Amino acid sequence: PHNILFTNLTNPKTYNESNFVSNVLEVELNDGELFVLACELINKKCFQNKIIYHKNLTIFKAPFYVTSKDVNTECTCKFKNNNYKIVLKPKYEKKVIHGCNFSSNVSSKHTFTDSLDISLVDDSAHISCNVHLSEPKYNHLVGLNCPGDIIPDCFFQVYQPESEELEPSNIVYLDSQINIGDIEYYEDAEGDDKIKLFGIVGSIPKTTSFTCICKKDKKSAYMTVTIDSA
Amino acid sequence: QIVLSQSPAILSASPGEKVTMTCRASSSVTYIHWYQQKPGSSPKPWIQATSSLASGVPARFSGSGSGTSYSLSISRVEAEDAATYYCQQWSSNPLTFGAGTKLELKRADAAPTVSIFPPSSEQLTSGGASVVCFLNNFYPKDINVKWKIDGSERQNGVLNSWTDQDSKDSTYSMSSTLTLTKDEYERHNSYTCEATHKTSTSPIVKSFNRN
Amino acid sequence: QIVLSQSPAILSASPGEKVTMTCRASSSVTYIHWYQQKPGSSPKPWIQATSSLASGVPARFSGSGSGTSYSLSISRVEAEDAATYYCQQWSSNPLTFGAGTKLELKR
Amino acid sequence: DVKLVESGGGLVKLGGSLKLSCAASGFTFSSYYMSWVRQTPEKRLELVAAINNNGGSTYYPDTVKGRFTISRDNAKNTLNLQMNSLKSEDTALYYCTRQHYGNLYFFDYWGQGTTLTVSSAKTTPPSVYPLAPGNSMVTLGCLVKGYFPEPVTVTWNSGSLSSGVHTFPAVLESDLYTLSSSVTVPSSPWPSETVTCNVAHPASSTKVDKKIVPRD
Amino acid sequence: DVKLVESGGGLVKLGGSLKLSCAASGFTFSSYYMSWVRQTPEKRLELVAAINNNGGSTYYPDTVKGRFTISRDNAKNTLNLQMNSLKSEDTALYYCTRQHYGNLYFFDYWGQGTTLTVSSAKTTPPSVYPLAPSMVTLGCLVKGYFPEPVTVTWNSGSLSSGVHTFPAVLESDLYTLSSSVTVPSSPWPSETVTCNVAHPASSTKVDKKIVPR
Ligand SMILES: *[C@@H]1O[C@H](CO)[C@@H](O)[C@H](O)[C@H]1NC(C)=O
Ligand SMILES: *[C@@H]1O[C@H](CO)[C@@H](O)[C@H](O)[C@H]1NC(C)=O
Repeated sequence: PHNILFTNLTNPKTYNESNFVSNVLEVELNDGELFVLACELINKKCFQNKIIYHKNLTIFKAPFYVTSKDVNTECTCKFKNNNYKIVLKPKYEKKVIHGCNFSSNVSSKHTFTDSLDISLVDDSAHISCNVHLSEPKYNHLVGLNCPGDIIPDCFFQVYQPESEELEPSNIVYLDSQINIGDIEYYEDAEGDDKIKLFGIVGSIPKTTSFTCICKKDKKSAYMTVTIDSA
Repeated sequence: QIVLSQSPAILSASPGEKVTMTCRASSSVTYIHWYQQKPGSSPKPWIQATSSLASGVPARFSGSGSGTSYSLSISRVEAEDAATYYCQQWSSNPLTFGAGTKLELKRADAAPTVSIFPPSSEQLTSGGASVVCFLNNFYPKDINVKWKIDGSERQNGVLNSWTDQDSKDSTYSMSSTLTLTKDEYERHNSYTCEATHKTSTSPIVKSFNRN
Repeated sequence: QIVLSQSPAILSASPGEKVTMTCRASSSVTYIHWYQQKPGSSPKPWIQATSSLASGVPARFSGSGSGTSYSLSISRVEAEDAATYYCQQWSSNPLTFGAGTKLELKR
Repeated sequence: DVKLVESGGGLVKLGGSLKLSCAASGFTFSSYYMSWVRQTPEKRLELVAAINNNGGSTYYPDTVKGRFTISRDNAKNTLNLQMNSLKSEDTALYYCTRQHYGNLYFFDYWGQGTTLTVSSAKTTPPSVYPLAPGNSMVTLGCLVKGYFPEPVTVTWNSGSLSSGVHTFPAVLESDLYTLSSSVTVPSSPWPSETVTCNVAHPASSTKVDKKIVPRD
Repeated sequence: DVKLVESGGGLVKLGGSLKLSCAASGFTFSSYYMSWVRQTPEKRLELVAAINNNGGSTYYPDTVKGRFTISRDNAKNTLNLQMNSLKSEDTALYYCTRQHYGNLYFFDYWGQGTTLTVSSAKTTPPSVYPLAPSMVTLGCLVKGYFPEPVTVTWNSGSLSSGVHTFPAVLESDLYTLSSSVTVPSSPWPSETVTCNVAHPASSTKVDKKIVPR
């Protein structure tokens, strides 16, 4: 027990009704942290993500990416005829996204390492945007901002890399492709622009690559990712 | 080799209906491409990567499926959708297509505009004599044709050709031609073209007499 | 009562254009019905329950909205779509209609 | 924009050999996978051969492996397919179509096709016969009979007469094709204006124009 | 097929009273909410009155509450609306339309409507005046009639192409309209062209042959 915030309000760092300020509990959940609360929830539902509601107890996992420092999931407890509020939000770090922004709007909430305005490319074309990652350990966000259709469902499904010989490339599940476990996924939408990404923490068994396709009207593009280790 | 089975072979539907065809693969495949082909033209890219729509393909079209079962769906069928649809795979060599699903669209029950033609005097001089009989813009597709030379049938020498469904008016058209030797043609007087169609209990006949 | 404002008053468009009209309600409303009226005939049910399409309404039509902002969209305008379109609410008495957006063509 | 033009098709006798070429225009030819795909008389699409963007690696399904040979000249924007030891089963319409790794190998552009006929029957020219009788509208016809082989093109008034025209598919009589094309115009131009069917048979290098006159 | 047939509309003088009836056919009348909805000259739609499936409870917006009275005879498949103390503002085309709780109170069926006119103006016959001076354009002025309608036809209906019959307008209290027909220079005045104006309210038929000035 080293990454648990326990708040005891019923009958491993244990907080109680003393850490509250005016019956409020602002909780900064580190990316590698867990929060287990023990109380009787007012409406038995909460968190205006991955949460587990079990009897008079609740557990919440910190999301890898946070868009606005104000976004937060709020629980209200009722112990001994008293109301206590717990605000939970992850530590605000403006992580960059290692991918290609194909969209043209510049007032986005997300920052991409590479970018390629698909609106400018020729019709009936297929231009590539490559993104590479080369670290021993990873703690990065890889995604894209496509103003139109995205192929396949990225990044839960991905497109195999190109074959030198005349062999077909298929759609695979990212978990199998990069061969790691707790891959976190995240989606977003700014008007018509779709923002699909995935997180990656830890090392990697074998240097592998994949592709995700973005089409808009008669124009098309594709982002090729490559991550390495060992 | 992966066998792609397309069912149904003929998909009959009335405008507005929510229809869906099925592409069943022998083994598992990771994606299915869809192409639309209308007579007189090559296949046209329709649905990309199982679900993505080609440019200009109307939103009513939709694709879905995985493994050995994929599909194409039209929410509100329009008259312009009548065509043959092919599904294509390439999860392993070789790339294989499907047999196709031809889209039949229901229409107003139309009687065929029949028209018979005696053999041209030019062909007669050459020693031949072919009688042509057109049956155009009818619905349903089910129809039958027989030739009654002076009352008696003459199935020997009869060639028949049918067009697929017209994408504009959803009707069908058929041509029949009984060929005969100049001598045999002269030995008879009455040349009839009988047609049996849902539009009538009695057959729509069209005969010409050599006076 | 609830005032239903339809904009634009006249929506002129060329065949194929993606067009959208807007039904802005004075207060919040939970649903908006859509009816199409062509001259010489009474209104016809067009879009049911904000987004559901009435029987025979082509797939190009689409309804979308909530609260005080609803809309009707045509993906590829066809010549037969030229008509006046009315939005209807009944989240509270009385049931009120809209002024009506008239779809005009261009040549 | 993008454009692919097959050429070189025709009638080849049993066991013969023939080279088909495809002209490409309007795109970066060197960046697209090219492929030859045929269509059988039973209306079935089959992949004949494929090639990669740089022309290095190629694939042929076992059905034609070793017999056919694809090739590409990126400097000339051309795709060629040398077919040898052709069998009757190879009779098909051959399309020239493209693919790209960046579009999940999607055939976004096909051609109009070039027609291959693998048979020992002799090339025979067509015999155009006019179809006219002797009252709001009138339906005229044009009988094409006894030719070999398809391709064949039937048009009316040099293409201007397009509406109300049904060109029925061809059928084998004994070992020659036969088809017909209908045209329906009002009764007003039947005695006044002229209507002509333009039948062309490239295999026999023959062009026929038959003006439809009333039966006299 | 479902069918709703309004009836009983006409001209009522200021403050008068009139009952409109609606015939229903082709469905279980007793299971649907019925409602009268009217369309103003401004082409706006307004709910006049509504009734429940069993005829028990009813609603009337404050604009007409107390004046009008909706009613239904489920045995006869009829819907009636007794309108009293009619004002000029009530001049509208009244539709008979239905709803169902099971379709989110959607107006899925409407009749063709019956036209109500609330005015004190006296019935006045029309005065047809000919309009006479390439495709020559001739006209037919219909002036000083009441009330609407008026049927303007050209050559007993045979002349249909190139005919614009403009809507009628209130001058002081009487209507006035015109119809424009455009024929080539060849058929006129060589062949005759006549506008046939009929006013059923005044029991009047006029046929004015258009001659050159
Ligand atoms: C947790 O709450 C219960 C309330 O009955 C109390 O008895 C217990 O000592 C608390 N434990 C901690 C570690 O705060
Ligand atoms: C992004 O820019 C486009 C410009 O066309 C605009 O329509 C859209 O509303 C913008 N998105 C946001 C979230 O402001």
